[PDB]
Amino acid sequence: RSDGRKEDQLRPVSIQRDFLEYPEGSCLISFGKTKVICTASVIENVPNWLKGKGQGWITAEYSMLPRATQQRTIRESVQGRIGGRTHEIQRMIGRAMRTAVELTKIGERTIWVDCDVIQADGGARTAAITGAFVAVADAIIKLHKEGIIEETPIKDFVAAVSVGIVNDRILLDLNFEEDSAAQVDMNVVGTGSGRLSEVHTMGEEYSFTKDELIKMLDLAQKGINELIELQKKLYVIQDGKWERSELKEVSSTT
Amino acid sequence: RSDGRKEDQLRPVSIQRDFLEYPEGSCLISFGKTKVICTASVIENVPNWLKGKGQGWITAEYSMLPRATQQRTIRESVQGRIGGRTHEIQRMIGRAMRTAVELTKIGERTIWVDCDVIQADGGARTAAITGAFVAVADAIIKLHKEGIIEETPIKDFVAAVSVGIVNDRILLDLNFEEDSAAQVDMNVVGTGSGRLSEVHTMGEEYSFTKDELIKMLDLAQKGINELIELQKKLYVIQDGKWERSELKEVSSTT
Amino acid sequence: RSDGRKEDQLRPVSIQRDFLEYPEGSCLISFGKTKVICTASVIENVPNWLKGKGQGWITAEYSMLPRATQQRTIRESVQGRIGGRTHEIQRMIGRAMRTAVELTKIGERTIWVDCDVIQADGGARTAAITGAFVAVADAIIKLHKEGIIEETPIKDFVAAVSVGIVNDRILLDLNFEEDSAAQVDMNVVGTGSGRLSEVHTMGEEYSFTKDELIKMLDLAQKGINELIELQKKLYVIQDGKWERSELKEVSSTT
Amino acid sequence: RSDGRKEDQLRPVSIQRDFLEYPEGSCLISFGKTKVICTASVIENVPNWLKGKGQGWITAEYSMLPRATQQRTIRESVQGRIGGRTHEIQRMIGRAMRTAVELTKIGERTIWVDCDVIQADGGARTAAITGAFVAVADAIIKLHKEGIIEETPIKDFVAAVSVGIVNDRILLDLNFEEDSAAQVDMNVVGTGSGRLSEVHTMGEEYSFTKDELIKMLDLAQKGINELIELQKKLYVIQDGKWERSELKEVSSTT
Amino acid sequence: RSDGRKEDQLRPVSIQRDFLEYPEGSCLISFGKTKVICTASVIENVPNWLKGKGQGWITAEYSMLPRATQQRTIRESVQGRIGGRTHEIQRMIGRAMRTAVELTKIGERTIWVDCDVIQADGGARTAAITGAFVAVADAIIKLHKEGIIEETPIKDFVAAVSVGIVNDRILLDLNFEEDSAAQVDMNVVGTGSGRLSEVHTMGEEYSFTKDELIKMLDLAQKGINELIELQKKLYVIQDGKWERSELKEVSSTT
Amino acid sequence: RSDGRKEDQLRPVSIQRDFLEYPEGSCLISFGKTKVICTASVIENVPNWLKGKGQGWITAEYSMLPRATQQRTIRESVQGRIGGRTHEIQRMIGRAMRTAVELTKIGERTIWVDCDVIQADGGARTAAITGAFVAVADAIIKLHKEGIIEETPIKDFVAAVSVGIVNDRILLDLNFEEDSAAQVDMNVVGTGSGRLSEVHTMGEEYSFTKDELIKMLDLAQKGINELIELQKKLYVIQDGKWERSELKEVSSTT
Repeated sequence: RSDGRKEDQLRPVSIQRDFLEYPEGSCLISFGKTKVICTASVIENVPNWLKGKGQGWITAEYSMLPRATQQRTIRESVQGRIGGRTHEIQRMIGRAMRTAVELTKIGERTIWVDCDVIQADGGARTAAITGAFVAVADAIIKLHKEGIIEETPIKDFVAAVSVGIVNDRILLDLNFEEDSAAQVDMNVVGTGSGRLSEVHTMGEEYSFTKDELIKMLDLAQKGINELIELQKKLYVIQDGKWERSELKEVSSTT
Repeated sequence: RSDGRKEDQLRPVSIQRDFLEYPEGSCLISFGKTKVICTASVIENVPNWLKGKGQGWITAEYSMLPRATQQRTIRESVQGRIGGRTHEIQRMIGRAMRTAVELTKIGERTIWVDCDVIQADGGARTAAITGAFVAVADAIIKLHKEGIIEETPIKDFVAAVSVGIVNDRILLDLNFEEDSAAQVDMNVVGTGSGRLSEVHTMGEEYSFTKDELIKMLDLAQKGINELIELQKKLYVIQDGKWERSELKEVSSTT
Repeated sequence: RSDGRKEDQLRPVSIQRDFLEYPEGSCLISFGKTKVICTASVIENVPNWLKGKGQGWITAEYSMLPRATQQRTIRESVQGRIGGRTHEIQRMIGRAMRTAVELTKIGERTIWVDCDVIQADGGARTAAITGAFVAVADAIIKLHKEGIIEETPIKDFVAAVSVGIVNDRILLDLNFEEDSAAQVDMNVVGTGSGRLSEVHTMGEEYSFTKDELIKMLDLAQKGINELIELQKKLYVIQDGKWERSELKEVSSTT
Repeated sequence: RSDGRKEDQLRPVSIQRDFLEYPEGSCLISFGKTKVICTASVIENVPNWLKGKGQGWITAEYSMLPRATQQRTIRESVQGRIGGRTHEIQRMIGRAMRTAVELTKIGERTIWVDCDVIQADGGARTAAITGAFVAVADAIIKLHKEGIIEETPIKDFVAAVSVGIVNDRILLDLNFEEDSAAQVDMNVVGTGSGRLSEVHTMGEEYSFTKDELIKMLDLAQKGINELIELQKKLYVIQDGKWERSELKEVSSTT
Repeated sequence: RSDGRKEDQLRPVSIQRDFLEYPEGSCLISFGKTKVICTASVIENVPNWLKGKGQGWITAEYSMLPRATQQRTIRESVQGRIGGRTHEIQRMIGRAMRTAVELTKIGERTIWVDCDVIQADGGARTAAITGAFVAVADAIIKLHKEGIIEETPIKDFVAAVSVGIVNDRILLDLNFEEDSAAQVDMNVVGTGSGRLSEVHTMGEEYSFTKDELIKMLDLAQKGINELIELQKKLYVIQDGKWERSELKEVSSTT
Repeated sequence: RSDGRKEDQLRPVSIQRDFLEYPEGSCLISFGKTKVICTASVIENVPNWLKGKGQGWITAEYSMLPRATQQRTIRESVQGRIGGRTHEIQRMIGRAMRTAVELTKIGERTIWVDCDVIQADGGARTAAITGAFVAVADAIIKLHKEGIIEETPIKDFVAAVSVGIVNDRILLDLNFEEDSAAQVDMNVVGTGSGRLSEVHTMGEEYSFTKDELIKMLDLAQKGINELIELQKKLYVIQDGKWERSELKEVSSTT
């Protein structure tokens, strides 16, 4: 691989909590050169169709500053049209966060997750899901510490990683060049207990076999595990009670 | 199941070619009450970034008339904003068609695929991919018959189907009610030779196991096979030369 | 004329009711190659300015799939801007339906008419008005059959047709080529009892006389009559009580 | 009538040319309280589809300042959506101007007509067409005076007026109250030689007869004639050569 | 200067009140060739965040008809995107009007100010603020005359003017050519008692000194004074009670 | 002051260069809790109206992530309309950068400045201008180091600061609460040699005197000076040749 990395090897991973002061939860996560700021802010209100149903909600916003892969990613303001690809990803991130939280116990409020890619080199959305989780859990823990809610209703850790087939090679966590040159690529969202929340595999003008998929899904689940082992060092959990550990930052041994 | 259908059973399938006169290829496909008009029209031009590269292109447009699932699906004109969910699906359909065609041999022109859901009851996008293929192949065959191109550069059949877990039951081809009540749902795009082009599995606030995924992927591939056996009755193929058969319509035995 | 048609002759007309299962009323109408799907769906609600006034409402949506006149008609989603020409026509269709119905007796609900041109060769909006009526009446009859309303408050049949001057020839029901080459063209919306609901005549860089207008209006009213004679075979009416006849389809003798 | 006006009587009409200094042609026209500023500005360029075809073009922009009928008419900037009703009218005004001009002899340039309703009390679009003509002719005369073009290729005068049925009364030139209370209303665009360029009649939930239409069309043509007699005092024409007269303003005797 | 004007000299100024009949207040103001119609219309309602707080509100809309500086200024309707420069100015005009009025005493209603530049030659926004004031005061006086409100809660006159440095020359009230060629330009909004409401100075790729700014601010305040002396002839004020004078128009001696 | 800060005292300032790896220049600047990421990326191209004129260009994009002042600042994508306030600021930042650079010597390329407010507590736009300068200079220095251009055509340092009157107190660098409660507020953009590039003063329903303005402008220029003394520690300049110093970060003594 271009960076001397093994095929079943994640790039250097770094997760820094308390990145910003205002949000209830926030972090700066990095998978190699891909960097995303993830913030979780609490809005004391719920979407109109949820009022009264004794439940909270989580929703995400994703943005890719104009310097994606060292090119240009002009937003939606001073540009024009509103592409539905940002939306695909925000929906994904929203689904990952809600699966990890028992919204029943959050109260009628909303955790607004903001994922801001400040530098992209592939795997931006998977880095965003991995980081967003840290911000959401911290935010729920913060809400508890403030007496706003009774417990810390987090069900499990959630992380994500990309994987693909490049020159008939199965690689974990692809950078931007490995992914543009990929025949088949995939994104997997997994949980702490080894379960899956989401999986999308797309042949890029190539088709693949049930078996190649399983091989990719096995390499992804291992990546998800390593990423969750990292997240885990940020918390001290017992019988569903979550507290932050004293680590403000955790990185991979690489 | 609500309609007396088995768990590994597709709804009644119907594919009618030559549905409309103007498009080079067109059909009306139906998976139960879900109905989609799929047309393939040839534009003697290519997207700006493809000019000169001796290659054609395929792209799709998807629309869901305002009577989806017997509710309301107001378009993008007399409504306002432009959701990025229609775009997700058009991208999917585009990717499925391009994987099935050797664009190298199509010339510098574009096949414009239009998928119009005139009635929805779940599985609308998978019906659209299955139908769009028939329209694209017919369109390529038509182009050949007209001398516009040398061969019929179609690589293989492409079909799609949905599958999901409902009350811990794994069901093939979900209607709208089975899918709103699903814990996990999935869409699979497969090929004639049993390979896969795309797979998306989403936990709906539930997580699933690698094994449940495989079980779902096995039931999907069987559905894809039955759907492709149907498409196959519409063509007579030999050594990569495609001709339409005399069938104007094919349906499932149910 | 290009198709061997007389000057005071409509193209082959076909109206098929119960085209789709979900809408309260639906049909597929065709004036030659021009084909429009017309559906009438009931929304148990009214526009905000009508709440409380003991009255219902009817409104239309018009769309022209991207294969209009065998060219390209990219919608409003994956294209951009929202032209005000679709709106002109939806307003027209809305006005035609409301004139035909005693909204007082419909209750506080709205009949949402959807006109979808799946193939265009001129006269698309007039085919849409003619077809939309069939769907709206069927929908009102359906509502009655369900006990949702007391009577079938339909005042009269409504149909429409185009007419124009081409090479100083006055022609009824113009196809797409006859209309692009027209000096003057017109659209007329008439009723069962021979009255008029709307008339628009536009000189296309040519002016015309009061007399040429009357000649065109006379040829249109005859076309409207033939079209209404067709619609009439779809109903059995007595003292303002409407029932569908056993015909599921009616076509012209041509 | 509310203002003591006869039924076949236009409101007080006033047309003032040279209203503004920059445009090649400009005027302030008024039908009673309805006031419109009409400017014709020359752009030394043509729409992309007209390049090379040795012809000019005319196109219009219509806007209704936020004080229409003493209510609120918030534009398209600090409001949002872009209604297709402004577009209906701009298309109408464009069609009226082009019918009056031999574009062949204008050169490859465009006359950009701007109609700005600064006060509305019904008949705003007909006042705009009547006024726009004066601005376009003046602009063509100005172009000639400057040597930009050989002749003054204006074919004839163009004016417009509204008419309708209110309480079974046929009235000419309706104010805003007479038109909201109308059963049937109509707009007619006529020429100097008594011919017609456009006619639109709409039943407002009422239908009408061929004969009532003719009665309305006769009253309109008389209104068009009076309006054109006024425009005529602004020009001195001979064998197709147009010059402005010394009148800077012309009004009706009322 | 191009027009023989001194450096500390305003162009010919003209303010005409009662320009239109419907608005509670209206005028046509002109600074040389720059012409703006300013109307103040009362809406018996307040913005949602102001309901109940016993206060009124003032807000502005600004538009520049397509003939700005004898070029093209296509609006926001039949053009597309919505630039945030019109908004800058509307915000400015809104701020100037609200500073001049004791909203506490206006009641819960809104004065909707419309500024329409019908001809531009520089200084359009400053002419608009100067004119808008006249329309707002007249509108408040009108409201009083009608008994809608107790007093005429106007705090002071408000006017505005531009100034800049051109070829190291400090000029007051710049036309369009003097401003495109300016190294530094500025807009100042002042009050009757010599105070300031707003000031914006922008170096156009040139920087300036605190002292050059003061020199410009001194020349502006003198321009503001002359403009307010003109406005003053339109009113008769005593102990905060405002009445219009008998002047319908006031112009500068030039 | 709420934070124990003097009246002529800036909050703690921190500027960190090389914040990100991809952009030619980048930094994270902070004025207290207000934090902005500023990146300068080079596009080997120019705006269409500049082609051929032997000159480069600089333009800015500004965005305020949804957690502004601990509230909600939903962007322009998954929200809708495009406010013209972001545009006001991007124009300001663009003007500040271009004034500081001799575009003549940059070549025909564009420096694309991206300012991303990741946390806001007042003074976000002034922090963005101060930070953007550092990124642009670094980017120009980087371009030189790469041989893309001959020199480092930077004319001078550019910084900005806010100032206002709160309870008749003149304060430098306002936080969000001091600014919402301000009677008058101002933003000043200054240069290294003590000159000014821009100044905007707005009375917030209060007017002010020429003298209060000067007092505010004096306090601002002192703030600009302190900010520029900080920027200066990041460079080593001689006869117009710029090199970065070894500092990767500089902060204020507070």
